[PDB]
Amino acid sequence: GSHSMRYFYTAVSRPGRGEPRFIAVGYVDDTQFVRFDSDAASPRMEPRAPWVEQEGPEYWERETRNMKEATQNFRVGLNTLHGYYNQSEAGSHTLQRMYGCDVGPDGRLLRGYRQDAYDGADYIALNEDLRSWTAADAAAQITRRKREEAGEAEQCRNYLEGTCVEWLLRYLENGNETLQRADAPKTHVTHHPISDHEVTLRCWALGFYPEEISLSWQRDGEDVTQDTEFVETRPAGDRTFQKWAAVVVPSGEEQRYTCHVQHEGLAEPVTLRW
Amino acid sequence: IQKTPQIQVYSRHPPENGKPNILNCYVTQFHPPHIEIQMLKNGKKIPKVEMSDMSFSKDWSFYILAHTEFTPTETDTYACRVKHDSMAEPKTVYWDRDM
Amino acid sequence: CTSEEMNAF
Repeated sequence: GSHSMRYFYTAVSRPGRGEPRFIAVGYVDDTQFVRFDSDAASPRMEPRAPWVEQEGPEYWERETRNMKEATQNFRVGLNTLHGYYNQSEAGSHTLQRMYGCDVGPDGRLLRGYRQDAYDGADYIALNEDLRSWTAADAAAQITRRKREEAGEAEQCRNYLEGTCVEWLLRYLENGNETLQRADAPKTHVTHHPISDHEVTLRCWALGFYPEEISLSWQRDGEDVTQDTEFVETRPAGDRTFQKWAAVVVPSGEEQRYTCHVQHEGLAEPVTLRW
Repeated sequence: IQKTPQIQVYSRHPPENGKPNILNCYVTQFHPPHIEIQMLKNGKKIPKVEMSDMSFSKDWSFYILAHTEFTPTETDTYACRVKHDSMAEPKTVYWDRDM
Repeated sequence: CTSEEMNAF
C-alpha cells in the first residue's frame, strides 16, 4: 500500500559532563534500518536491517560523514537557542528533528516533512508546501528569518522530493520480502481467576507486523470497551509486536464474551473465546 | 517540562519454566532523553543487557527497549529498574508472566 | 539516505 521513510535526530546537552550527545535513527515504515550514536567508541552510521547491509563502502562513509556534521550542527543549535531563551547554565536541553517522506501506492510523493523540537515541544517546522516555516514562538521566528535568508527551504524540498523518495523506493525494493509483507497476529485467550466470583479474561495478539492493530471485547455480541484494560502495543524485539486487552467477568459467564481482532495480516477479522 | 517514563516488562515469547527466552523492558513517554535502565534477577543487576537505540514519537517523547536472555523458573524473580530525572526514586517494575 | 543540507538556527 502506502509507505514512509523517517529520520529521527536527537541532541541532548549534559553541562558539566561533556559535549552534547547526538543520536540518529532511520525508519522505513515500522522498521528501523539505520542508527548512529555520538557516544559510540567509534561513531558510525550502522545498519539495523539486512536489506541495507548490501550498501557499499561509499554509502556508509557518506552517512557517517553526515552524522558527524549533524552532531556539530545540533550542538550549535542547542547553544544558539539556549541564548535565545536566556536560560540558566543549569541543566540539560534537547534539540530533536524528524524528517522524511510519504509515498502513495503509486510510488509518488504524498507529503514531505521536516520539523524541529526544543526541550520536547514544537519549535519550527517546514510547512506541507515545503516552502514556508511555522515558528512556534518568538525564538523560532528568529530561526525562521535565518532559514529564509539562507534558502534552507529550497534545499530541504530538493531532498524531500527527489533523494528521499528515490531511496525510499530503493529500500522498499531491496527489502521487499519483509517491508511489503504483513505478518498476522497469533492470538489466544488466557484465564485468570481473581476470586470465586470474578475472573480476568486476557486476549493476546503476538508476533504481528506492522504495529497498527485492533483488539476488543464483546458481551453476547455487543461491545463494551469502557470496561477494557489495554496495554500499549509493545515491540517483541524481533521486529514484530505484541498487545493484550483484558476484561474482568463474572465466574460462569465466560461464554458470553468474545475477543475480536483486526489486523492487516488477517484475511478476515478473527473472533476468539475462552 | 519533564515527562515520567512508562514501563512494560514482558518476555518475547510465552513463558515456559526452564525454556530459554528473552526478557524485555519497554520504556516510553519520558523526557529528557537522559535515562538509566538496569534489569534485575532476584534483585541483582544483570551483566549483559542489550539496549536498542533511543527513538521518539509524534509527541516528541522518547522510548527505548532493553532486553536480555533469561530462563524463567517457578521461583526466580525479574524486574526492570529505571532511573530518570523526572522521578526522585528509581522506579522498579517486576515482570508478571501473565502480562 | 540522510540529508546533507546546511543547517541554520
